[PDB]
Amino acid sequence: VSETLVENFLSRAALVSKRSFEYKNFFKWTINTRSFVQLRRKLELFTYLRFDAEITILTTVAPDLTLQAMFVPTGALTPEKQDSFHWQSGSNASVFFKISDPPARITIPFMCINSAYSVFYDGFAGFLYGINPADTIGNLCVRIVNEHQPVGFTVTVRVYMKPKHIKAWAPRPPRTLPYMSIANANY
Amino acid sequence: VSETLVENFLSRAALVSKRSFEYKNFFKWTINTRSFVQLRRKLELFTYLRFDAEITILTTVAPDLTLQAMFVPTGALTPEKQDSFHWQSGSNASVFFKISDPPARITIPFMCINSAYSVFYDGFAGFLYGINPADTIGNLCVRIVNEHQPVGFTVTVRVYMKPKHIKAWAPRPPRTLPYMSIANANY
Amino acid sequence: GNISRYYTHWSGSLEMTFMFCGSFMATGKLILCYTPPGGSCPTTRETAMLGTHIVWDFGLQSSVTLIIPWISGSHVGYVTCFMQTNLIVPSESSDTCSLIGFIAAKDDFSLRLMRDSPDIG
Amino acid sequence: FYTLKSVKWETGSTGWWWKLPDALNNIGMFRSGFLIHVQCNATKFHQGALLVVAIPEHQRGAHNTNTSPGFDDIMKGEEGGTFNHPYVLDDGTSLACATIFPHQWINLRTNNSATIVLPWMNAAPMDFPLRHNQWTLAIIPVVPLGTRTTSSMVPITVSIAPMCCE
Amino acid sequence: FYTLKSVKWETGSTGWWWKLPDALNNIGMFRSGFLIHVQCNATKFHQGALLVVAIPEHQRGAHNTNTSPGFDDIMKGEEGGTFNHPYVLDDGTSLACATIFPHQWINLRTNNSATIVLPWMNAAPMDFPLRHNQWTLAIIPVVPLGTRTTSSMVPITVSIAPMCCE
Repeated sequence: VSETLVENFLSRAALVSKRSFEYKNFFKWTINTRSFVQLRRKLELFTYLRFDAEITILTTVAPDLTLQAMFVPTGALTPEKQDSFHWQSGSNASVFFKISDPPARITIPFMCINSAYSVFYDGFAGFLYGINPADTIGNLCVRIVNEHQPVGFTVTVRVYMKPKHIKAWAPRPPRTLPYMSIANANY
Repeated sequence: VSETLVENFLSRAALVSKRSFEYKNFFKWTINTRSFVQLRRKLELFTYLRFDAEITILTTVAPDLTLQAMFVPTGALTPEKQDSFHWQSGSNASVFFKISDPPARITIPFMCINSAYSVFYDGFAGFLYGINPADTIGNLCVRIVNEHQPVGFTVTVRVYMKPKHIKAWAPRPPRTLPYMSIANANY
Repeated sequence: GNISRYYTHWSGSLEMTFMFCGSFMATGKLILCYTPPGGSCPTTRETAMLGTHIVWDFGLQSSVTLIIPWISGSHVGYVTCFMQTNLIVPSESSDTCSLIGFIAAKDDFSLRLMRDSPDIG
Repeated sequence: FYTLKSVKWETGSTGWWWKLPDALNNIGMFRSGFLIHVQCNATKFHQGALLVVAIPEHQRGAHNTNTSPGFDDIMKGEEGGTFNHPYVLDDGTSLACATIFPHQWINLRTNNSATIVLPWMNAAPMDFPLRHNQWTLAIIPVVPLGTRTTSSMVPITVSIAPMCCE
Repeated sequence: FYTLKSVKWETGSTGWWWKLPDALNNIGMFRSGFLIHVQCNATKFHQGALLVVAIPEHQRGAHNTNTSPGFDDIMKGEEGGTFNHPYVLDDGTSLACATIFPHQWINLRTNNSATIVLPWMNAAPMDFPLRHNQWTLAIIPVVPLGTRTTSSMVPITVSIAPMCCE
């Protein structure tokens, strides 16, 4: 059966983030995949897995505006103001795309230092419970590149993720009680 | 003669649905093919057949609006409000297309659990006459994805269907009296 | 169950395994009547011997394997039990015993169309 | 081939969990292949069942709050904690689906021994044994015991032997 | 392979008899080779013996009168009667010489199972199954049971399977 393979079981390409901004001015979203409880529960079934991202950014506005989307891996600095000199740095993946074009697409390869992502980490960092310092990937910062037109803007950004090239290890029983937070697995 | 084959006899690609909406807000059309009496009578000639859909959605408005068209198969839930969380689910086929682009196209494979669609069903479900529960395919829900501009909109949607890869079984005599309803074959 | 809420079409043979957990000494018999969906579930024992049943005796055997014939899910079957004889235990062990039921699909179990789950909010 | 302190299983008892790298850390130590032997003893008159399971990367969760657990609640060490809620395994995963992990059944009618060999299972080839709990050996009494009188001791003893620790 | 209702054997119990063609008649039916499996169950602490015997053409006799028995006293059917006087087998033939028929001994110290295969035994090749009781399965407790307390249930269950009925 070609349907039930794990490479086909986790390739849904669902939404993860949707946060608009009105014309702080730039959108910064962490890459943690524990955003929606629909996708989070499907990743609870496996202990260790390994994949790549394939980010797609869809943008609609309420006009020939140009958008920059920069990916920043872990360890490098993240910008705090829109016109900062971190945006001009070329040691990180940036993509420049308009609104009128079809939406942008970029894939992010496997960047843990171990052999796989550790979904569950029964251990401590330094000295925190359940935080593996080699697990996190980075964050993508999306700003606009224009002088602002003093009219009514509403720029809404949607981000989609298709994890492909899946490999899985050690299946685990699913979660039946609803979540309390996204930091840990309370009930 | 290449003209009169059944694969060429039912490949007309006619219109099935056309219902606009003015700026409830989203368009939900069932996939039953018994919409127009021109196409319905050509399907009366066969008992069992098997095909795929090849939906094309053509959209004209009376402006850089983005449209989402989601296909929902049978058994899954259908949304009732435009911003519902069923639209964010990724376990169903969605397509995002603009107006300025050429119109969208998506094909829907054969999804009955039997070997063919039963056009005529002399039997009952549970306990209804002429309703086969494995016959129906699903429905496509078309919403818009924008904050509404407070001006005069008139968005009209047309849906076309080209049934291809046809196989037919058991030819039947055509219908001569006009129809009463679309639930059954009264006269 | 928790896997096949994701998919919406299923077909395959199931296997059930029961297990007794009383003391060493205790004996007694049980019967396990299976009923197809075309027949009603028998609430009396004398009609329950008509259907497919097996006489299980804890004592001689501590476990049992029951094969379910397969049927696809299209739009229901029952596995019931009956106390055959009265349980006899010695004076030293406790009277109350226990049963535990297991379930596992066979290798012809198949899934077709993927959808979202209604199990979690 | 170390042995731990024997625990007493009664009717009111509700489970036990050790963290394997840690619980064995405080005995004469500082690629590891764990071997675990669990043996209880009872007469023919007792009755009841257990469930010896070895859950990898078992991340606990605090009951009915938002605070993550601390250093002392997680790494108790060599004593072994107790499940506050065994039916949901202290994280919401059901006990009914817990047989996916390597497990054996101690049913006091049939046998009273279980043995699980645990291989090295970590993404990195090295590991910090002071900051990481690799496995979690957990026993859970499913069917509690019972005699004509009150409950008995029926002591349970866990014996752990690693191979090639460094 | 049908099973009958389980009977309860106590100290005061005194025997049981089924008529084989008839007692099996009222379950889903209308050359027959009968197979009979009899199994009781007890612990090691019980004690006592039985005598499973299958008497052909067993003609009963009414106690201390001249009236022949009737339709309801003979063909009770699927419940099985009880011996009024097991020592004389309700006809005057002694129980001490009753081992000439095919029989097995259920002695609760040694075993608790007996199995007798009964062949077709009639002068005529055909038989009227509504008007003729071919065999009579009879169990007789010779040595009654006993514990320190009062008597126990020790249930007995008869399982009958024919072959080639018509």
